[PDB]
Amino acid sequence: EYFFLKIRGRERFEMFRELNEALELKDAQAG
Amino acid sequence: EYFFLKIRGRERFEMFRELNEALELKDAQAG
Amino acid sequence: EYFFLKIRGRERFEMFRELNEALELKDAQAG
Amino acid sequence: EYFFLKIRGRERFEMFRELNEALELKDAQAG
Repeated sequence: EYFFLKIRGRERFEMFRELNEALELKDAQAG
Repeated sequence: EYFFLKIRGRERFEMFRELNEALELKDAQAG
Repeated sequence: EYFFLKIRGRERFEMFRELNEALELKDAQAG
Repeated sequence: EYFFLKIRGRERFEMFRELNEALELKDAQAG
């Protein structure tokens, strides 16, 4: 549970940031 | 630069983990 | 302007399939 | 397997395009 991950790239973060927020919303909307 | 990103999930993390390692490889092939 | 992309792989396509469905549902929330 | 997906997003497509080319390059080195 919970796996910290650091990346030297703000660009990749923006991507993973959208995938993380988009993946969490699917669970709340889908259940 | 280094931006932390708490990823809770084996698949989700594996995604950003594979995307991070895959993105770094492109730099070697491209420049 | 549609850009057909022949995804080679069940996992690869499944990935973009989840990113496409999540990006489409997320866009509805914004505008 | 070869799947066919139609992406109506310039940015979204570029993502899967970079993810498919990056995931295909890493798979070639292993497989």
